[PDB]
Amino acid sequence: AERIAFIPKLVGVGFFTSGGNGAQEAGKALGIDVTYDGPTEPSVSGQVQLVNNFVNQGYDAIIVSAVSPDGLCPALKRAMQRGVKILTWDSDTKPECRSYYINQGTPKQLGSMLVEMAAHQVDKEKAKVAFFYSSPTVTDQNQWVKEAKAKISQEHPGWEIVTTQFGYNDATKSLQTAEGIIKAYPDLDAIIAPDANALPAAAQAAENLKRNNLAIVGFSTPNVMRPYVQRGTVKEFGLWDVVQQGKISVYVANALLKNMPMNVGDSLDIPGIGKVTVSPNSEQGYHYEAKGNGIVLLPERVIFNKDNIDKYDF
Repeated sequence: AERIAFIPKLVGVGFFTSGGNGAQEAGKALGIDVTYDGPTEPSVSGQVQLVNNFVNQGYDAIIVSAVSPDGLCPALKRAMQRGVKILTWDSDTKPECRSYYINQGTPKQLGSMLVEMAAHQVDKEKAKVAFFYSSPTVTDQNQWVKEAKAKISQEHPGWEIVTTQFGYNDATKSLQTAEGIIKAYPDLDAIIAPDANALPAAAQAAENLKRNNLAIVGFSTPNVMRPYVQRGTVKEFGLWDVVQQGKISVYVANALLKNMPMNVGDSLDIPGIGKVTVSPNSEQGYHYEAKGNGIVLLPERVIFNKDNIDKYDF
């Protein structure tokens, strides 16, 4: 009867495949056919054509992880203007281009995870720390880093951030930068890397240089990190349950399809997950006041270590 599209930044990558799995199973449980499709490469045009096609075929809702905050807006507004329910997950668009953003966590939440992981490992009052991520321009990562650095200055005043460098979402560049950091700061206490490429790069660099006991924390995926965790190079790192994220998105979309829109403050109880609530867009750095528009945060994120890392496959 009703159809939903779940679009990732690209297919063929665990994180997105699993998000799609959570979405599709949620659809089956709700009696709504969910189509999973994305471009072979992360690009605006690759996602836009898919959005336009789903709208043209008469899909009832589209859930997407935006490659660009503005790039999909024209297509998404057209969709909403035609009656299609639009939601975002993982990466959000400008608030006016969707109804709800199924968000893994606010900048303060994610920034806190980074510092809490580092503090768990660091054993010196005057610890030397290095930040290592994508770029000084990437919006989301910089929001997390701004929050992390603030938390460090406020709660761990003895620490010193000795350097902040970037890997530019490039495996080769990331490894090179990581080794440079490790070679230049032999007494470094920790590397905080809130980037999927930067984290594995830092661990690989430590192993390449035979550097021991360096605290290496950040954000990345289970399958990529497992080898480093098994060797002891990385004790902990964070992210979230992408399967549950996909699942939640379909449940929120279902609420809209069932004419039970939720305004900031309203809640929805999802089986196996619990209750989710709509919170203000302002918490993400971009205020936007409108009915049936807001953010739905995951009840929790995940800290992976040797004990629970095998429970996830992406």
